[PDB]
Amino acid sequence: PHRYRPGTVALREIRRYQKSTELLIRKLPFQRLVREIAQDFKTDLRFQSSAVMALQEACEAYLVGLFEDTNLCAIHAKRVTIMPKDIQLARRIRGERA
Amino acid sequence: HRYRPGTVALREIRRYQKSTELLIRKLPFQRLVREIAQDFKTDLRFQSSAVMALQEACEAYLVGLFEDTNLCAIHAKRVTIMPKDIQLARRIRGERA
Amino acid sequence: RSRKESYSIYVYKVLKQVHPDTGISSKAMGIMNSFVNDIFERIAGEASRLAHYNKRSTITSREIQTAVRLLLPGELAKHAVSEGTKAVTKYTSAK
Amino acid sequence: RSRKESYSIYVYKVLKQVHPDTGISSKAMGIMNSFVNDIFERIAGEASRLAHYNKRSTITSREIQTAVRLLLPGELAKHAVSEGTKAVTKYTSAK
Amino acid sequence: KAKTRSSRAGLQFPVGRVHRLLRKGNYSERVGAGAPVYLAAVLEYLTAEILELAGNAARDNKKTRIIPRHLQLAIRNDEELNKLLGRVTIAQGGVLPNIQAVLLPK
Amino acid sequence: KAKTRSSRAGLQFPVGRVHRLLRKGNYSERVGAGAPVYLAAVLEYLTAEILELAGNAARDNKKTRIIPRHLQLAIRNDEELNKLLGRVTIAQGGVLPNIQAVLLP
Amino acid sequence: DNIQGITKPAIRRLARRGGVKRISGLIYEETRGVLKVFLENVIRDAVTYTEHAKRKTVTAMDVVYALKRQGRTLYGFGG
Amino acid sequence: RDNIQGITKPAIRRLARRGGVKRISGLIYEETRGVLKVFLENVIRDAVTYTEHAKRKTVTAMDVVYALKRQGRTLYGFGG
DNA sequence: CAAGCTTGCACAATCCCTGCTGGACAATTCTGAGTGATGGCAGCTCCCACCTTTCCTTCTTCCTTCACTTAGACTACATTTATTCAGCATCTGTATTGTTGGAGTAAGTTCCATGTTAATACTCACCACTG
DNA sequence: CAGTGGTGAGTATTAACATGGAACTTACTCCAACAATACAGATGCTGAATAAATGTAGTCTAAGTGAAGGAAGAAGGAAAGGTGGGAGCTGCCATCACTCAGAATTGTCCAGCAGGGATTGTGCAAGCTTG
Repeated sequence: PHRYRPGTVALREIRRYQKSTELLIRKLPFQRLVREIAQDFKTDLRFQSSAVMALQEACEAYLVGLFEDTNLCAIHAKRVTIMPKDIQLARRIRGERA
Repeated sequence: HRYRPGTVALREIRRYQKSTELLIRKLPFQRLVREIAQDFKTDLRFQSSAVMALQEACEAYLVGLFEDTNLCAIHAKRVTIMPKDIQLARRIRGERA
Repeated sequence: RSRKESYSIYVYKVLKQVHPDTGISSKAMGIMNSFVNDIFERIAGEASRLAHYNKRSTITSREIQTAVRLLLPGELAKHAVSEGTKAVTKYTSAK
Repeated sequence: RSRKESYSIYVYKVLKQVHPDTGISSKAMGIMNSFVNDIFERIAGEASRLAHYNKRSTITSREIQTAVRLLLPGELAKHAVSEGTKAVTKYTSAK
Repeated sequence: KAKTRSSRAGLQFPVGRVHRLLRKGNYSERVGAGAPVYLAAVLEYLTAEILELAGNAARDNKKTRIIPRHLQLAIRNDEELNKLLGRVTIAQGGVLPNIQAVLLPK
Repeated sequence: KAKTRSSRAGLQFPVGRVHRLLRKGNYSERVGAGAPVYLAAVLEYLTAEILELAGNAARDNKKTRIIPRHLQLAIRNDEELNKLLGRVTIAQGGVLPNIQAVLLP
Repeated sequence: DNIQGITKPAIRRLARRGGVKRISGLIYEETRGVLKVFLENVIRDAVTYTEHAKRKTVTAMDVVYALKRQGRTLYGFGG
Repeated sequence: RDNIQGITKPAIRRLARRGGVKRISGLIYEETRGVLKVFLENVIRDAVTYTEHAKRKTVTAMDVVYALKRQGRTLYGFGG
């Protein structure tokens, strides 16, 4: 039948998700993660729905920007794949450590 | 005799990381500062403390920038730092605005 | 049962002034409120620091002008300064 | 002539309380004046914004406490909160 | 017999509300009379500029309602406005269409 | 009769000066009574920690006097003062002596 | 953990939005760690603001203030 | 006019050594001079703005410190 | 150059959602004493730009010599594309505590102005850490 | 072998403390509307596990080239001075612009009602891609 060459649907997804605006992590697992992280600070802590949505928007935008910097790091090393060391380099040059 | 290429480089690295004085010469930097300033507003006067402060700022900025450039170069599996590494450090760092 | 502050009415008026046929979402009007509030706070805080630096006790339009020159980029700063100066001139010559 | 203002005597005092055999330069003294001024400004601005959020009108010790928690990292925040609580308790108990 | 200061300056932003916000928000213990006029003019100018760019980016995509995506587009595509809002995350706006030419097929 | 608020608080920083600065720094209308005490205690703790670390560094250099370089070593060699002061540049303080592994021969 | 609720396809779609064309298999754990650290910081500061509010429901204002404190100003959630 | 060349190649090498840089290309020096010039442009522009506000002709160290705190690179030891 | 899987492009019909009016009321605006912050002027120090002079610490070429970047070869890992099947997100729905606002009272608390000392900044003189 | 730069008395300044008298911020209930957990069920996108192929990353080897390192000749910068001198910093003197303080009045903002924009699906156009 039909088998697209490796990479072309990657470009298709790139174009789609750079054309879209909606969030890219399912709402409920992120809500669970937020509440789990909050429980380490104070108990019986209730969240506004807008609070969880703001946290999700923030985390998504942060991860997107970090991925763009990681991709520039990977292109620098003449690769096309992103690697954990690329993330580490980006987060060191940005400062997001210590 | 002749030192191998790399021993003098590391000796310089250790020495200049040990010391704390201003690696640029005072007067040429001051002339540069003054020409930039006059390109902003004409016939400004400065303060010796102000030009010294500008030199401290600029050298700290450039030392940090070269540290980031070295990180980029080592990432690209090199030891030679090239302008593309400075450009990558600046772009990731956030100076492309 | 309380009232709430917003810039929505005036943003809408300016939008009708610059694009009389296009409306605006509610999410976008919230965004415009946040943007106006942020820029207001940036400019006011910078002017306050300017006032403390010179040991003055007043934000005049001059501290606002210097804060705009400090905070906005080149052409944006020039146009904003001209807009503000013309607005103040129109304000003064009308009693 | 005029008088200038700094924390030189007090930095000197604390240094003597932690290193009786150690003296301090003058350039380092200016550095520590700048550091103290910067930290004071950070905590004061954070407490101002904290009160302005909660529609209060007073910087109490609680605003400074929350600002010290916000600005400083973990162990520094813990020990700074302990020091502040100790000092305010002694001050109240001596009033 | 009361002409509002917004009209007296020919502005659409509230000069009086801005003056009150300046007085409450304790920036200095005394606030000049040209400060609110100037600040309202500046805020209304910047609002108008972003709204013009967003209206252009909405008419571009065959729409009559500006949404957060259009504000993201109008900001990230302008050099000055993207420099003013470099560290500003806009909700439900996405990113600019951008693919590195290295990753494309030859 | 008169006793300073610093001695009463058991402090070394001036509670009165800090109270004046808060009252004139334009942070709100009213400033509570325990606020300057709390703030001066925090400032004295922070300066005490930096002084401790810098004095240890100066002794490690066999120098009786603290210079900017010692402050730089005290800051950048700690894990939390480095975070609190990561965007701060110390004048004439130099940089920590570090060389990357690969650049070593 | 619930940190695994950020699935592989979610991180892959996020990488897609950022222009990434090919993703190693060890990206996912590292990205989960980065995301958890960022969330830790932001929720720590948000809960701090909530506690100073004498409250126990974390409003969107507390989140926006924590993010602005972190230098990551957010628009569209009031104020 | 054109005093930027006074930032000689040995100066850039010394800065690089303090930054832990082992080998340096010859194309660095131009990029480094451009980077330094733009950084100085920003800082001196803000410092001169501060000086103009105070209706002065001298650019003291206070203006430099304030303008460096604006850019996000606060400096300790010249007051402020 | 034919055949595929993906996307853009055009209609039908909703749904909800941004317009749109309209009473209520807080917040602006007008006006007038009251007043203190801020221009405006003189005068003074003082540090800032300009100039002269050796004395060398740096800079600049220049060769040359080697280590390091880069280009091509080439394998296997390793990511990718599609598939199929549970399975967990989702979307209303509904009750339920609980928690946040909003009023009304009441008093600690802070401001405020005054009088007075005691802490500081600064000024002369003086030796000990630092080259 | 050295000395410029951290430190003792005295002293004028001033601002912090003491102390007593008013507004006023908030704390402290008390109550009463949203509204965020909490199940809970139908449904249905979607992710997770897997096989196949293929196409990148990593390792290698070899030219080549370009950067460092040392050698000598200039060479500007700096370090010490003097010295004019324009500007910042003070203090006095108005004086006018900002602040309360109290009535009118109206701009705006929740709360209810409606036309229309995106929207969601249903089907052509087409269209790049893979062979």
